[PDB]
Amino acid sequence: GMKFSKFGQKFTQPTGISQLMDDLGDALKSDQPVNMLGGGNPAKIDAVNELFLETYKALGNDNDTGKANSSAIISMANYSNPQGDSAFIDALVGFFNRHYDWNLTSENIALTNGSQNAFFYLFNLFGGAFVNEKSVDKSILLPLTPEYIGYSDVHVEGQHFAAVLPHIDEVTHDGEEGFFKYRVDFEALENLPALKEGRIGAICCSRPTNPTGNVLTDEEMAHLAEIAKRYDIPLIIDNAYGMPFPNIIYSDAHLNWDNNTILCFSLSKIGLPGMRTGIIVADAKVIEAVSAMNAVVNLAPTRFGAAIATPLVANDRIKQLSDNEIKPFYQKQATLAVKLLKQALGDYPLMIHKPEGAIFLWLWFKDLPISTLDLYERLKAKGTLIVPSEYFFPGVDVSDYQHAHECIRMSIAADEQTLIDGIKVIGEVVRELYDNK
Amino acid sequence: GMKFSKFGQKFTQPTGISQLMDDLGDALKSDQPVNMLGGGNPAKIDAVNELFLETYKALGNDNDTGKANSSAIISMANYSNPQGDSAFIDALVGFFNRHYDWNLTSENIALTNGSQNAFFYLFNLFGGAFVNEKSVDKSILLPLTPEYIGYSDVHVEGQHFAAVLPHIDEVTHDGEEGFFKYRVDFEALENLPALKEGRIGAICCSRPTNPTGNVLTDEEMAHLAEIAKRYDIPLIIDNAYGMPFPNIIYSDAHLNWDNNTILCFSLSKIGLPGMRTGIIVADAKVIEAVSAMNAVVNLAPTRFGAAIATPLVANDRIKQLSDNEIKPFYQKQATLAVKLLKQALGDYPLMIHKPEGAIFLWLWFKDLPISTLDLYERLKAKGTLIVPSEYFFPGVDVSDYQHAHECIRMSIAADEQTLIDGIKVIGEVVRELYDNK
Ligand SMILES: Cc1ncc(COP(=O)(O)O)c(C=O)c1O
Ligand SMILES: Cc1ncc(COP(=O)(O)O)c(C=O)c1O
Repeated sequence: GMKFSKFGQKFTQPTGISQLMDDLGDALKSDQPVNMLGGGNPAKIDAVNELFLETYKALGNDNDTGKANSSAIISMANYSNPQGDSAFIDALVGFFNRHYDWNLTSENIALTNGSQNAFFYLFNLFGGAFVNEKSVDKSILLPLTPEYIGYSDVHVEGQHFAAVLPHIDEVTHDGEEGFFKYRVDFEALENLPALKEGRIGAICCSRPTNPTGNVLTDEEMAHLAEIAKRYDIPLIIDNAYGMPFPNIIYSDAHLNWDNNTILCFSLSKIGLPGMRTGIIVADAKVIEAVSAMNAVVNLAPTRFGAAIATPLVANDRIKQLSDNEIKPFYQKQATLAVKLLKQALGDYPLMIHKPEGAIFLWLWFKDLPISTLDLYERLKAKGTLIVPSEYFFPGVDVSDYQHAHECIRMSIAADEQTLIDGIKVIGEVVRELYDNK
Repeated sequence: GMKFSKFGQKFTQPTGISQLMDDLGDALKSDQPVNMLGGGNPAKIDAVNELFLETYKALGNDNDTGKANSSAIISMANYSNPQGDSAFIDALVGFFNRHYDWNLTSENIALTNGSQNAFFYLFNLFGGAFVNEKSVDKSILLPLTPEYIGYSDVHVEGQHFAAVLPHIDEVTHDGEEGFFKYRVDFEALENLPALKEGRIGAICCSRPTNPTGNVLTDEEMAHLAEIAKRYDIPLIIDNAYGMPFPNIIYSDAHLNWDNNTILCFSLSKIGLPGMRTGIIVADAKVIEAVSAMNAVVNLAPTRFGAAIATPLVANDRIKQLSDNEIKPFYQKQATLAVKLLKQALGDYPLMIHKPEGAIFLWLWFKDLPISTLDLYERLKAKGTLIVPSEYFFPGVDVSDYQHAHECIRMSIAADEQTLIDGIKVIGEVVRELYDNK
């Protein structure tokens, strides 16, 4: 009746991620109450919203006497340049140069409709079909998996990711056992054939990581920069939950840049996800590409998130908000979740990834009699929503890797009572599964 | 250095449109002042901004006592569904059903990051490579050109437009001659080999049209709807400037819809272009596609435009604003511009397209000794910026198309003094050209 192109058939195709996203969106839009521990929406932090309401009001009250011209109206009533809101870009240049001495200019920053829009651009700019120097497909290299589920399907044709599986070390957290950290396997990575065949167009990772809450160490990051410069490809770093804002990082870490680094940031995780504002810091050549892409796909990127954020970047309040209100909120939430998980399981073979950042806990059930896609169904049936591990391994076949079927992602951004009720159910279901064969 | 994919090379490649867009972006950002008649930004209408400012304040002042839980905060602090802001869609459902009785449900409406985002989806959804019935390219049929410059480059691979040239009839405007109206050449369109052979994926047009100000007639639209139904392809209609908002239409027309129609609206031309809100009314099948694409490309679309517009849709003030303030503002500006053009030229071979809508005047210099691309360069060097006609014929080889080198687009959204100064220079330069061989 209505014929779509090959392009349309790819976005119309059912997938494991597409079915899962339908289920998350169905509960959010439904009457049946649920224990929502499966989304990525930030927490409702009161001190944060009080600052945003003040900034909002101020933008509508700075007009000249008896005249329409408030900042709120100017931002609404006009298209930004395709590269993004000029004032916000200038504010960002000043901010980054004050705090890190990178010597940026406005040519080094672009805005997109959320970081997701930035990955849609960046992964189709450095992956997919390249001219053979007669056509050669190159991949985005994820040096460590599990990694962000949202990367998976952004390519315009086929799928173009290469991943290296991680080394697992059992570690300690707050004086107790039953924790672990994923580490980059440089033996596997440095010897990766795709890299020597010239089939890798970029390296990319999130810091801290969705879904694990893992923070790749400064030594791991410096090593990745060497590999990136060696193979003459950019190192893309997704700071959605990281420095300098919202700075939801609990372990020692430093933010760096050079002309070979592409740094992505967002306003979603400081509490402005409805605004859809991503920020890219890169070499002039990358910013030009993104700006041209915005011109064609979007005309101009959105600017209301840039309007609220601008004065908060100018006076460093965006940093104070992050360090004083956002970071502590999520740490107390993660500590409470760990406490409750250890009360439910703890005698059982549950491992919790060292919570070093972001808004999630990553739970690993060693030798569980069912897969975590199965646990996901059983928990959804009882009103508790979590995300199963098998969709966080883009670029690697996990049908033959059992660790990929033994974990779940749980949001610690949910309110206290949701965490209490959700973890109670997770405990009952899982204990009952371990107690029988 | 940095090496890009083929997809990327399409956006690095300087086209005629990217070089024109750079000159228009440079003129704005420059210290040198200019008579800016080349943009597409809507006018600053005081009555519109007063209503917007009131709405903005109201959304931030409906919090419960001593709390920051206002509508503005809720809208900022949460991702919408990938299909778009639920409340805004429900308001739109009610609104269209009140005014047109199309029996829509929420399944028929999706939101995008401006209508440009809608065209990037729709033209790639129904154009480019299709599975053959080993594969076959299909095009988006533009039943009459000139058409919107922004459609040109949205295809992911190559360019897939089949454009039909117009018939021209001399018409009158306000008791005066020196006007014309483009009309659909149904002989040429209905016999196009691509159409007969099944190589056209959809039909598309703007109503009113950028850059001409032309409104395709009710009879012309009915015919296109039959042709579309016959060939199992949808009719996409861009109402950026049309009914019911901003309703910048000065001639008799009807807004119609059915399941084979894809109606695109926008909040940009009512005065909120900075917010980036596109609206699509279509069959469920098309909306699901858009939703799935938003999920991958954007996570969710922007919502602050939705937040402002929701109450103005609920109480029909969006319609009253359009009819009482926006529509009359532009008619008086177009009238003023025509007056001024007839004082400058008028004795000369200037034809003006009958201004039936949108925010531009389309000027045709019969037998101009230079090309309008050349006129553009001369005016640019004397501080006045307009847009040359050769970029408004997507998919047409304009290298030996006389008519495509004889017109200019002029914005009548500019303030009065810009129109007086600009037209004065346009008059001097053009008269001087006609006066010598
Ligand atoms: C690691 C990570 N990066 C990027 C994003 C996308 O964020 P946005 O497009 O809202 O900026 C998400 C959000 O879920 C995420 O978890
Ligand atoms: C006819 C037409 N359609 C659509 C658009 C795009 O509007 P939006 O701001 O909604 O992306 C424009 C240009 O701004 C236009 O002139």
